Amino acid sequence: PVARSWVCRKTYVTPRRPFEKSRLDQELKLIGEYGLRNKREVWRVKFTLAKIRKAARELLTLDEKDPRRLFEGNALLRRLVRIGVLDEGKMKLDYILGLKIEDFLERRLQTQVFKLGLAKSIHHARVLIRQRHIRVRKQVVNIPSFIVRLDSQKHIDFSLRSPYGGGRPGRVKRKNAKKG
Amino acid sequence: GSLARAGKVRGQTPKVAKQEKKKKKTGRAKRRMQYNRRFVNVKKGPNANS
Amino acid sequence: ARGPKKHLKRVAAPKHWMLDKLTGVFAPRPSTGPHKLRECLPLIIFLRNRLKYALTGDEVKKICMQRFIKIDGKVRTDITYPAGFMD
Amino acid sequence: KTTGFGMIYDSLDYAKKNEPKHRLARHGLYEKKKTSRKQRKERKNRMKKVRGTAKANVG
Amino acid sequence: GKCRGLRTARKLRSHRRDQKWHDKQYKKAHLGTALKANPFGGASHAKGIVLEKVGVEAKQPNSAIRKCVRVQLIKNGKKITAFVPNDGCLNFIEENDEVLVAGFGRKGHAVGDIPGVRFKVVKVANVSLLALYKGKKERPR
RNA sequence: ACGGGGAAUCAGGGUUCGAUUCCGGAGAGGGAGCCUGAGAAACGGCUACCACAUCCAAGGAAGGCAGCAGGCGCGCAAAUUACCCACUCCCGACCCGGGGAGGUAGUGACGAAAAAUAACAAUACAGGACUCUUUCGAGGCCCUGUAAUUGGAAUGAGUCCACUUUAAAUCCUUUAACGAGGAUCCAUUGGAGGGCAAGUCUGGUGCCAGCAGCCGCGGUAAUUCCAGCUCCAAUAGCGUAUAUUAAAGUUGCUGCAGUUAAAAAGCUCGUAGUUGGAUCU
Ligand SMILES: [Mg+2]
Repeated sequence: PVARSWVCRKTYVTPRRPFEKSRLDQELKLIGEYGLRNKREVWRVKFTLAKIRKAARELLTLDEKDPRRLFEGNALLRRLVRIGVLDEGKMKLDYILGLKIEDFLERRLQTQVFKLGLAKSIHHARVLIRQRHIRVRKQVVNIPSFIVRLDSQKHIDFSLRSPYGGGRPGRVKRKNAKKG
Repeated sequence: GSLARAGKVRGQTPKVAKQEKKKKKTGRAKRRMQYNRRFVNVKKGPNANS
Repeated sequence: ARGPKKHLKRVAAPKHWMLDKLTGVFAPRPSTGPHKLRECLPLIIFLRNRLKYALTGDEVKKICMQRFIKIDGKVRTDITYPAGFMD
Repeated sequence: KTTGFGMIYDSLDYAKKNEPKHRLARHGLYEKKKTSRKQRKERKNRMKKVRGTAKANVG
Repeated sequence: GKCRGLRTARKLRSHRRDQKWHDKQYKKAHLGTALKANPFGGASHAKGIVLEKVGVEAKQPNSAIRKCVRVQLIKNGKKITAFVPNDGCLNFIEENDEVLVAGFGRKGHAVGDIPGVRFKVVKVANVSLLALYKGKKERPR
């Protein structure tokens, strides 16, 4: 007997066919376009979308005025609107099945800091975030997979203690300044 | 049979050393190279000879 | 078992006590008293967990042994005393 | 930003009464005994073999 | 055809019970004779002592000599033949050595040219054959 | 074969697992019998017998780790003879004492989550698209790479003041100082005939050695062995053996078959079982 918790999950599922040529080209295109590290980072978002589509398909088989359909349908739709994947004027349970992986991949902090002009590429954004140069609402974040909530889009800035903001220069400029 | 020819060709093969070469990229930069190679800048194969 | 039990595990405690999983292995077993074990609120879970007058179970004892708490007009110094409905 | 907890007592006497004895030693107001669980336990088991006042004269 | 009544559950269940025993996988798993005849006794690996070096000639149309070893199992005293996998890996084994032995890929069936051999060597004297073959470790002295 | 709560797999139905921290049961080497007590047929209580085993001056005396560490043995198969009652609780005559319950560190690629191994600019091309010049060409508009071409900018991983944490510590978090150019602060594991993504490249061997889950390769020009180079799959992980689920509509209730591929009893009677025609406001 211990005061410990053993609850955990796996966040991805592997594909059934390991060497499907059409799927290998489709997934590398996403990796290259959004600057991902490995195929496991595509199967994670794809798993999350697969679980969202499965809840919607189960709610869509209930009565249109089923009390559980109107409670957990509104919650799912509101959750999808909040992060910016679904539109404000499309809060219908049939528009969830029209969602794509690219919608979910566009809300990553890595994509957003690049699309806001902080970084010169999608690979510069990765290192900028991992090197503690970016903050969201006074909090320093160094997780590139941080999903940006809609009313956080305006509060992504350079960190207050970084050479790219008002901070001191890094070790290299300091060392070369004393070189002469 | 007669257990006297074990290791024959492995011991017969001449020994050739590996050429030293520039190290390989790893992680997010290795998979960027493949994307650039296959999609942005391009009936045969990657290892087609002649 | 060869006799009565004296312990209570935290997951086996009444759910309306609202006890978290990772504070400990054990929960206060209510003393025998006017109210049942599964239909009572012990004094420790009321002084510490609800009112937050105490931070640990040792502080509940220090409040109780000063004779500050009266349950229906009588001072109880037992920290697992089974208070209950309408008390 | 750092978050912590704080307590302010009416008097040093009330602080000494109610404070944990490990949080008083940090202020220099309590000295622990410099022994070990093993030391005390082994000493305890040796006195079981001795009966009477001769328990005191046991090391 | 098959009975289709509402009070047929006993008939259906008893017929399925009886007819499952004609499935050879089911019978092999659930009868118990294939567990007593298994030298490993249900284990994936086993340790043993080398008695002799043997050479097994391959089945036609192949013509070669697969290099195996005769091994006596420590836990029950049974005797098996184990194939030494790679090129020249028989030169690492010596008689009276203790070896780790595993199945050979087909759950008690022979594999390939090699006739009647169900096992393969994994380790010799607590050193894996892969490390010896690739020159990572040497035999203890 | 301890039983449930439950776990894996899964279109729907289903199949398999559950010694294991929660609930109930049972036991303390094997049987049996008791004393005390509210409660025990108690074993960190006693009395015998059976099996082991300890000290001895040989008269005698003392035993029970399926408690926490630890050792032997058995094996394919599993961690420290560590610190503490500070937390959660329990016991007592008790606000004070005790607790290998419990907590904290150590070992720990069982398994699960996040996430480094580089980024940018200027050059000149194999160059590429894109605009104009029919064409030569201009390209400062946008792109990829041998870049053994230049260039400073940024950062941990480490070393290490201090604070913080804590019963006392360690770790994480926070912070001074030092800390990155290219054989380095160097990513691995399996493969390249098909299934199944990726070389009839070059050298060696010559039905030998060996590969190969299956088909198959190897007999002097081997797409398959042994190596070099190159290539591709996942990636701080990836091979192998074994049990098991799906695939298996190859156990078929949903949902299979029985003329010739496996298969309808030689034929009829007959009890249990299964099934049973209209018809009532
Ligand atoms: Mg192919």
